[PDB]
Amino acid sequence: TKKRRNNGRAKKGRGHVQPIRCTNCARCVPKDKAIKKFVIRNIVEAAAVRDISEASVFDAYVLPKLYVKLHYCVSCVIHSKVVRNRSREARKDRTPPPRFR
Amino acid sequence: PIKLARVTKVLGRTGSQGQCTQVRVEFMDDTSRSIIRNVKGPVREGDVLTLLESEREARRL
Amino acid sequence: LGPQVAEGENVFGVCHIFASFNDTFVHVTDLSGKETICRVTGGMKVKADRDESSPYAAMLAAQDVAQRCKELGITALHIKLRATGGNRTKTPGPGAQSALRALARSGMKIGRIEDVTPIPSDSTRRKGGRRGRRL
Amino acid sequence: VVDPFSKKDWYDVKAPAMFNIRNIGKTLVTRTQGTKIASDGLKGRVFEVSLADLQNDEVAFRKFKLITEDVQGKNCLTNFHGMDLTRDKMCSMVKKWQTMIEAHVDVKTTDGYLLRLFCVGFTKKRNNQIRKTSYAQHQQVRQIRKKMMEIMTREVQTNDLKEVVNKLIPDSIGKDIEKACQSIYPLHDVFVRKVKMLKKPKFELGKLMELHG
RNA sequence: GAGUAGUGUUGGGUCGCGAAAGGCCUUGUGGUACUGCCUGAUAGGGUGCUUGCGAGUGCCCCGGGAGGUCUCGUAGACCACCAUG
RNA sequence: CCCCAUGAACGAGGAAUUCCCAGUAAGUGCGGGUCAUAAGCUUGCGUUGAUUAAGUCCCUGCCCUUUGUACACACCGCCCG
RNA sequence: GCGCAAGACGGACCAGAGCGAAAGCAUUUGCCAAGAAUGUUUUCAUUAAUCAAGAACGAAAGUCGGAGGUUCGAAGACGAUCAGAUACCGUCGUAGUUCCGACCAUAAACGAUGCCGACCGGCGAUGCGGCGGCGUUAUUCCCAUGACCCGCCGGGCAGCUUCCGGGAAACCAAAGUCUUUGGGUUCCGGGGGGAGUAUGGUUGCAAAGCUGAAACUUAAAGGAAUUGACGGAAGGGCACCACC
Ligand SMILES: [Mg+2]
Ligand SMILES: [Mg+2]
Ligand SMILES: [Mg+2]
Ligand SMILES: [Mg+2]
Ligand SMILES: [Mg+2]
Ligand SMILES: [Mg+2]
Ligand SMILES: [Mg+2]
Ligand SMILES: [Mg+2]
Ligand SMILES: [Mg+2]
Ligand SMILES: [Mg+2]
Ligand SMILES: [Mg+2]
Ligand SMILES: [Mg+2]
Ligand SMILES: [Mg+2]
Ligand SMILES: [Mg+2]
Ligand SMILES: [Mg+2]
Ligand SMILES: [Mg+2]
Ligand SMILES: [Mg+2]
Ligand SMILES: [Mg+2]
Ligand SMILES: [Mg+2]
Ligand SMILES: [Mg+2]
Ligand SMILES: [Mg+2]
Ligand SMILES: [Mg+2]
Ligand SMILES: [Mg+2]
Ligand SMILES: [Mg+2]
Ligand SMILES: [Mg+2]
Ligand SMILES: [Zn+2]
Repeated sequence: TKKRRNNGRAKKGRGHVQPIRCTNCARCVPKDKAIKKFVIRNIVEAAAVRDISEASVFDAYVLPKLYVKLHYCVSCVIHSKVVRNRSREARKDRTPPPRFR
Repeated sequence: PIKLARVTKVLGRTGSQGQCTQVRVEFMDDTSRSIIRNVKGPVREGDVLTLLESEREARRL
Repeated sequence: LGPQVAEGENVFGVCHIFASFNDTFVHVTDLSGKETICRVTGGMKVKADRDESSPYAAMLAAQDVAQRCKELGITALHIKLRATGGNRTKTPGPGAQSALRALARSGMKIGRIEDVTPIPSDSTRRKGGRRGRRL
Repeated sequence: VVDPFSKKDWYDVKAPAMFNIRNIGKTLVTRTQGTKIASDGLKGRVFEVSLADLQNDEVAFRKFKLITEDVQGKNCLTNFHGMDLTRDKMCSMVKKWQTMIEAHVDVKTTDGYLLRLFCVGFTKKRNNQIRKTSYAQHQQVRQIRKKMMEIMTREVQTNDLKEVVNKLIPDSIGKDIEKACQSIYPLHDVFVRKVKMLKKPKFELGKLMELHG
């Protein structure tokens, strides 16, 4: 029985897609299927913010941020809970979850 | 420095075993600075907390 | 025991903080980088292989090299943070963050923060094998 | 056993006359044992310096590589070597619905320094724009590329290193590309993302002395 | 005077920006708003500070005047054991 | 059961764990059961009477919901050489 | 940290986007030929559709030679884990992975949906060309032109939606126009096994490829969906015989 109409991978009207190695595994996955996640955070985290802010030789020095694109092979995600399974109907919704309050 | 603090609201209870209360802090110096803080034992709104480290912020247990 | 400078002006070293998931280095050099002042590593401060990486190691290592440089007249540290890079992880290990916070506390001065992980334009094949590393 | 650190000696790295602030810092060299000349061991170094630190008014994310050449007796003489963007900013610019454009030239200055200049740009979302994506068609892109290329070539080729560096501090060149390309497509962030060095001419004291003061 | 002089550019154009000297020939507008910085106009394009955030509010120049811990809300929480029945 | 003697272990209890939120825990005696003679047990009864919490799924335990299934004598299932 | 060298690979930008008959195809720049679509009051005048036989190209692995060998890496060697592990995990490492030159013709080569053609609902989007339309911008006026903007047309890649109709149902605007059964055409299936095996023929250098039975054996094998039960799957939830 066909589960998804799009077959899990985003490939449409082209034959084959350049494969990429997973972040976590190293398992090989085509770039279309790969569960992708972008990460923008600050180099230093929550508390050490306030701490380091004092130790500067600069006034109003704004911390640099760290930018990383992750790919997660289908397995690795579900283990990391970046992605979890949902109901037959609620499957169909491709609208990204509400991290915006 | 030693500081004082005021309870504006009670939000939730942080803890593994449900120990800490996660509460919201005004400063009694009439400043408008608002910091979330972890407190142990019973807390109702309006109470005053004494902070030995006053620049610290709240993390989720 | 070092550079001769007034009380206002701060002497700058360049600190490389390398956090893999195996262990951290806190490595302090000149501006050029061609001379190392002091280098302490995670597996050095703590004895067990498990603990090699863990933040606690970062702590110790950092406190120590920072001390040793506070000796030699280096107050301020430019920081170049590093994740293992290349084909493997681009996240810095957990150690780095801690380490950084640590050699703040020792009373060091912090210059610019910069992120250098070697990043490929396009790499050699990664060390697992097609079906991945499974466990 | 024997402390390696008492045979050290402190030296002073002073930048050239191009920027404002002179002393970039201190450098630490083991004294001459006579088998090894310390003035020589010190001779070959690069320094990675934020523009913010050289000249007070500017942006944090442009970095300069500076080479020592001669030593004046606890003075080091630094000539321009390289230039680049801080990785942070470079990543900050690149985003997901816009075309990116890159070009590069190899140019000899009038005095003979050989540089490699890299050029980065982006398609910018128009201000009322409803469509999700600013992409440019291949031929548009190539047009742009060619113009980026043209501009900086003429900018360097005519001038010596002195004026080149002088153009690189504020980034005259970037703003130049951006204005010139508005016709073909609205370029957005446009920079010289990297400056390299290929050949320096045979080293000459006098030339450098003039560069310092 | 003259949208001339000078100055300015992606493709051109009947161009854009925009002086002064000096005279002549007798007044030679009012009402009403605003205004952070950068670029290139009070337009267009970037980019901000006020309380962490979201609202408000203010941020051209001068003089003088006094009144001061601006107001209202507020989650902003993120650091591999194990066969068979 | 009672009188004299005998007067030993025991110095607040290791890894683990049990019961408990207000006349309650706990101390303390008392009744009923068993009983000819018997309560270190049980079942009740008053008396003296608190520390702490009004919260959380970490652990343990079961419940729903989604989900996969070649099982339905239902995983102690089925099944491959 | 500075240089040098070698071979690989083209990140981010990169998308339910493009292009190609399919395999497949992303650094710049020049040269070489193709190609769809669009536009057209050009030309030819039925030259077309599908196709036994026969051909061209055809991932990866594999095979001959040559060159080259960074990384990864079957084989193998150790080190672990385990009752055992000749397996998952780790340190190495041959063939191979790379380029040139010949072979091989198979992949879940998948949209598991032949190709040409007609008709049958909407709705917004997107890529390419075209056509029209205020208004912004490339500074201030004129035309070009480009960028956004509002539509319209023809091809595309898709999507959402719907008692069009189908369908065993999952689902499909085609899998529709089917007992109200006929637009043209090609390949091809006939219970499960035995078996894509035996044999012969044929291709290859070989590994194999194409073509391809029978004796026998067997009441089911299978497809969708439904309640269960279970999961070493994810979420909530409670209980001082769970904790704080
Ligand atoms: Mg299934
Ligand atoms: Mg394919
Ligand atoms: Mg639980
Ligand atoms: Mg059954
Ligand atoms: Mg096609
Ligand atoms: Mg690239
Ligand atoms: Mg044939
Ligand atoms: Mg091949
Ligand atoms: Mg091969
Ligand atoms: Mg060979
Ligand atoms: Mg072994
Ligand atoms: Mg192995
Ligand atoms: Mg290896
Ligand atoms: Mg062939
Ligand atoms: Mg086949
Ligand atoms: Mg098939
Ligand atoms: Mg056919
Ligand atoms: Mg169009
Ligand atoms: Mg038009
Ligand atoms: Mg269309
Ligand atoms: Mg029929
Ligand atoms: Mg049959
Ligand atoms: Mg056959
Ligand atoms: Mg045969
Ligand atoms: Mg089924
Ligand atoms: Zn993975």
